[PDB]
Amino acid sequence: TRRTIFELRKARDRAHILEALAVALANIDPIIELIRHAPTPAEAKTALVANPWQLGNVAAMLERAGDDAARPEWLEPEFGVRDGLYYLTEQQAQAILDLRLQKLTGLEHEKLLDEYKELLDQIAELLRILGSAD
Amino acid sequence: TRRTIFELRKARDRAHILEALAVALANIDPIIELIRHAPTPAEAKTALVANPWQLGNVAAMLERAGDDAARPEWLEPEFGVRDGLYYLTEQQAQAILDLRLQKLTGLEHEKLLDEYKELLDQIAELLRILGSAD
Amino acid sequence: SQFTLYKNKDKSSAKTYPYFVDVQSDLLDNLNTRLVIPLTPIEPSHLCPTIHIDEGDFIMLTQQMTSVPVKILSEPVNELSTFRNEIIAAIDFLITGI
Amino acid sequence: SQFTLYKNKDKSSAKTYPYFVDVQSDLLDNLNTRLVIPLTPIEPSHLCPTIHIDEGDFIMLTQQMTSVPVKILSEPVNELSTFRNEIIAAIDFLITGI
Ligand SMILES: [Cl-]
Ligand SMILES: [Cl-]
Repeated sequence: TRRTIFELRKARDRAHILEALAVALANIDPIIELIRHAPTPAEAKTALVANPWQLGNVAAMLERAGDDAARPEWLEPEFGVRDGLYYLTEQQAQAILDLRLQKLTGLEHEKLLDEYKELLDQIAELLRILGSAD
Repeated sequence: TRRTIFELRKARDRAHILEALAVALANIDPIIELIRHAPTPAEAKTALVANPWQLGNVAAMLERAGDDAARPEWLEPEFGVRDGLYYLTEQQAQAILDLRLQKLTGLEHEKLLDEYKELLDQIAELLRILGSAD
Repeated sequence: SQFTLYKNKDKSSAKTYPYFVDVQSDLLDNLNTRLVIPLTPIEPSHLCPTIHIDEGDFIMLTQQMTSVPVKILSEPVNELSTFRNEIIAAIDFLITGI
Repeated sequence: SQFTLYKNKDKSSAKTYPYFVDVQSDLLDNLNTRLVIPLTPIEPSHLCPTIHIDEGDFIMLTQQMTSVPVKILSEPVNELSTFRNEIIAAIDFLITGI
């Protein structure tokens, strides 16, 4: 414990960013359309947050853990996975805008999903460690 | 001088990278499709180099200087503008792969084209300054 | 903290480099070091963003970016998150040439 | 030159930091400084790539990246461009959290 809470938090914080990237890659066609239509980075970020995104392949991955296990405790209820859609925070939209094109290639996409999947398993175990005395 | 050459060389070097990005932006739909299809970054680079690209609006920009005025001296003839088509180097392909999604927004796109245009102006000027005594 | 501006306490260099900005992602705050960029008073725009804040007017010397011990970050005075895009673009320029 | 590996000539630090890699774009070679990343012998994977080369087995300490005078890049021994992807990814993680 205490070490456990630190670990769980760090895993969720990292998973939270990867989750947004994975959702973006699952919707890359309309994501880039939306970005190209935006006159500025600020407006692209606003447009990314304005409407939710379909989960696509991420839906199946979330089955690797109980409901909302990857969700940071500090995340407000209006964000994250909600009824089959994903509601991005501004920080997540900024991570999407910071993706390099090379990240779209098959192996880079798979590597990102591999890290996110591994984190979900890591998170579920850290949770299981709790676990402890009530 | 002996320093006019120095400036012309670095204007051409910077313009060479921006020119690849300009050609990519003029072809953004097929560029993205190519990169997504590629199973690896190495294969994306290969595919980017392997086929000529339409100049689009870059052809009109190239009128801001003489024929091949922005072409680096070290650049092999198999690369660059050949018969109205653009032949990228591996280094140029990597620059395209290094682009962040945020560079596709309207103002970021325009800022890149404006610097490319500015360099074409500088280059064309540094050229005529050469001559000067023979 | 990412984009937090810190007062340089080393009296020797504090005159030319009075402040520095943490540019390290908060996901790595477990590290005992921070990547920072020094600011210098205005006494290449793409590499060295000009910074106008309440503390004064500075050039961000992105090429003099360096890693420092986290204990050096004891005196936060401002935050530069509105400059995020300029700062990242300058770092990208230094490394990828774009 | 970008991705060239240089020998650390400082006897006091050469044991723990035998080499450093230039990660600065060649388009900025006019600068009198270079952004470099030190290597340390093996004896956070995404942040600190493992580097197996003829010189030995190292970890790139991306977080300890620093700006150095160009004059100390006097002894190049290798070239790490096949590691470009890993190097850029590590820097992106350090700064953008990607
Ligand atoms: Cl809502
Ligand atoms: Cl302010």
